[PDB]
Amino acid sequence: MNDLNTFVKDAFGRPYIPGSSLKGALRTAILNDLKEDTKENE
RNA sequence: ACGAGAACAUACGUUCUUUGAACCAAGCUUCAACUCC
Repeated sequence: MNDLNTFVKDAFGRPYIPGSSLKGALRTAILNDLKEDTKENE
């Protein structure tokens, strides 16, 4: 009923999506093939 | 009752003049605020 979480805001308080989240999502998308895509990716 | 007796190797004189510890060099790289009740 409570304990609400919060969308990411800047210091101006407008919501936005950080580019790192989309990059991590796309990293999970690209790593479908080559699951052992290693620590030292290029 | 000495090749002897006296007799300062002494006086003046800047280790000084000229000179960039400089030059080139991204605190950066890969990184989901997420997971399970």
